[PDB]
Amino acid sequence: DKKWLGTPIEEMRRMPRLPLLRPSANHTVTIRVDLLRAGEVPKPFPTHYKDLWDNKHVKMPCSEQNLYPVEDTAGSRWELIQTALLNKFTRPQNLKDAILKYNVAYSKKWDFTALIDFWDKVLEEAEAQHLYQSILPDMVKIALCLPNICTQPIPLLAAAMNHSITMSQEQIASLLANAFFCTFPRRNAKMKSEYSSYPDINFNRLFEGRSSRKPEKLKTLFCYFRRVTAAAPTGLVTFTRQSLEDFPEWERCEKPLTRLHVTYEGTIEENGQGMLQVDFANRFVGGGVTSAGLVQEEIRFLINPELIISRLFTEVLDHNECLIITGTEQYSEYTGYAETYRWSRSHEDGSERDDWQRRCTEIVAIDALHFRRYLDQFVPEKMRRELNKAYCGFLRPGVSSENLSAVATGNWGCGAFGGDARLKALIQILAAAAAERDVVYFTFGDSELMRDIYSMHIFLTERKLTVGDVYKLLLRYYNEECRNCSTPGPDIKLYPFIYHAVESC
Ligand SMILES: Cn1c(=O)c2cc(S(O)(O)NC3(C)CC3)ccc2n(Cc2ccccc2)c1=O
Repeated sequence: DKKWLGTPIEEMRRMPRLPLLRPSANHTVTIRVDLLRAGEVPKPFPTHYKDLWDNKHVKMPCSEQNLYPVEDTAGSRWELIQTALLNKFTRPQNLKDAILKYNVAYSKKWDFTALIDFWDKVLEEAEAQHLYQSILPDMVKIALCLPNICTQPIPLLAAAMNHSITMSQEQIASLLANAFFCTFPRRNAKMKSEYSSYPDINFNRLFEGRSSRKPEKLKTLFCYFRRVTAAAPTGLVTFTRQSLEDFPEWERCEKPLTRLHVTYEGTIEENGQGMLQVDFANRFVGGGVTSAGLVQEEIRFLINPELIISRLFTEVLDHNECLIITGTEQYSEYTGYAETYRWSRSHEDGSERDDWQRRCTEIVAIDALHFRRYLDQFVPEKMRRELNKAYCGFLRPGVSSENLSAVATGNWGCGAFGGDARLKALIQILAAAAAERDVVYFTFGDSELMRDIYSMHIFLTERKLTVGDVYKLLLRYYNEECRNCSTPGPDIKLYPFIYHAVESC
């Protein structure tokens, strides 16, 4: 009853040399490299706050251009924020009233039910006592410190750009304390066109309704804010936007298949340590992390909070793009999934740091397609799309095959998205092969799926079929079993078709 199949996970390339970290035309470094030292909290670069208020950068809450209308007169919104947050919250309403002081237009649109219910109905007296007395004051302190922490203008990783932003974990915490307190200007109204192609950053939507899940999301987030406020994080984090111009001619790809480890046990974060961990992403990175959504992406964004900050500068992902986040830390341990997600305990991430003091953790955000009808996923353009999506996230332009760790993946785009597990598994296997990387596949309790993926991989490997040879079989399946197939389910399935087409040849 073998719990895993293929190449042993111990033989799979696990990570971690690095070229000198320096700013460049396509790389933003917001800290002092010369002073970057292990165990030492990074010093921000520049020394004095530098402001930018343009269509190309983040509009900081502390900017001198961040103003609000007054009865005449244009007051400073950052002064309002300070005056608002420097009061003693001793009841949930105190915090609601503080957020709404500098967010007037939303005083009747923003619901604070989940925030009230967590403080008054979920938390115990002593727990709530630790909230209004210790965590929250300490959160306000790191938020208000923003001009001293984030001195350099942060660029927006806009669509088409191949750019990276290396910044300290301390800088990310000051930034996320501002998102909790809903301080980022020009990211609130659903009718603006300035940030409509960007995901929600301010945490307002986390405070609405009566979902049993929001207290759990809040417990997760407060565990993070408690950690970072208690002890300043010492490491760094890199956010790369990778856009590809030239994609492979799939039908004529001579590359063979790589190695595979396939299991119905384990997780991406635990068993995929030192591997390229795949995030089953939403085109707007992080999905509904700051609202109702609570699946694969949201859970990760909750357990690894420095992922939430990508939402501040990552423009909606177009088909040829992916987001690579390196150096994020895990602050929480969890139980369950979706409607049964529970915050377990505090986790102490024991990962090593690289020459750029980044935790040896690499995550790729790759968005899958949302199939309107189930048969649409076998349509050539749509299989070519997913293959280009995965290839992008897997490809490392300018890196040697031997120095690339395995891909830790699973059922990507399968739930409310409708993806065929068996097709997606082949697309990922073909993407990884084209980008010379082995595959570590988690089937999440599905024992059957694991046997099926293993068998297909072994069948293709032995009969020695190329990426082109396999891709041509997927084009045959659409033609023979989908092109004029009216019924919602085709007569014959994909893997039986693959065994048939090859054996009979
Ligand atoms: C669809 N689906 C997943 O995609 C899944 C993915 C992960 S993970 O990507 O390893 N880890 C996380 C959520 C990134 C941090 C962990 C649990 C998962 N589960 C729950 C489950 C696991 C085992 C048996 C029964 C249910 C699930 O249903």
